[PDB]
Amino acid sequence: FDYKEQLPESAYMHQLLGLNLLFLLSQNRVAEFHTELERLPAKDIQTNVYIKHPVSLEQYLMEGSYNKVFLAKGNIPAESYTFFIDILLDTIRDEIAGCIEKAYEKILFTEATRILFFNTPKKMTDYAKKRGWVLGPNNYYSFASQQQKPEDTTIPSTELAKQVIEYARQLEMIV
Amino acid sequence: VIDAFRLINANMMVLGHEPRQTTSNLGHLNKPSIQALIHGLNRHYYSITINYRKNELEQKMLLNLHKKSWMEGLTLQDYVVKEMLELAKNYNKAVEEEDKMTPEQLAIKNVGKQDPKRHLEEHVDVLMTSNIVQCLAAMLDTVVFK
Repeated sequence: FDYKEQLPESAYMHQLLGLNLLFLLSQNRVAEFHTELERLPAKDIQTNVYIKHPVSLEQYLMEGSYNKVFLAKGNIPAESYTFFIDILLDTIRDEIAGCIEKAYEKILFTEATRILFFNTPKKMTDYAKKRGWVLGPNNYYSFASQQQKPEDTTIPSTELAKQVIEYARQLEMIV
Repeated sequence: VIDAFRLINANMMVLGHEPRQTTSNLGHLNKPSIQALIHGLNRHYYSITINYRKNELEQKMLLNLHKKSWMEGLTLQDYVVKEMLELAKNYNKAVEEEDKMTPEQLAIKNVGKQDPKRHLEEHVDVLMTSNIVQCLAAMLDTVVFK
């Protein structure tokens, strides 16, 4: 941030800004992650391979990191992101959880995300049956009705009648 | 239409018929003035002002028996409503569609010399009251009953 025009180019600075971009994915700051992609437009251009790995990961993330997570994990054995790739493994996305699974789907290993990776072994079971079922809130996935299945009713007409009182009275209130 | 009259004596004619100690009451008496037929036979008589006697509870009972009774005030059931309303709303709107052509004429007209343009067709208040009161039946639908 410091204007410091005299500040020299730093090899540590370029990679760490890229590490920060990966860190934003770890804390799930998606709006910030694009803000960081914006933060270094000249770095992003085409080079800055350290910066490139998180931007490629961002393309994978909107695509769904689960499909390309194996490619992302093996994309660089070491880019100075060795601790950061461990954080990337920590930030493996489990947002695919809102779907039928266990017996109804049985295996979600096809997507290749670490949480749903492995067809049925105890390592898969540990992620799959964590807190009973993955995250653990909601109905058990094995007997889950696809999802929460909340639905809706036309009983709201009485509630809509209450809404009607407020809007209609106002039109009269204006006179 | 009722009016009250008291005769004036011919002997009293030489004297002032009605000396006034109060100007405002004479002014109130002046407001009725005289009727042309009464004027023809006014001589030998003097009109006397008539006012309603004070009415309190008497006014109150008729007042209670006006909107509640003389006018429709069932109140328990005071509140057609959805049967012929659709016909009335369509008919008034149709009259407006023809009537609004006169305002369209005024805006297009240069009207350098002021001319009547049949504006103030209105009916907007009539449509507003009818649609809103019928829409207020929602209170009967879900609140007054269940």
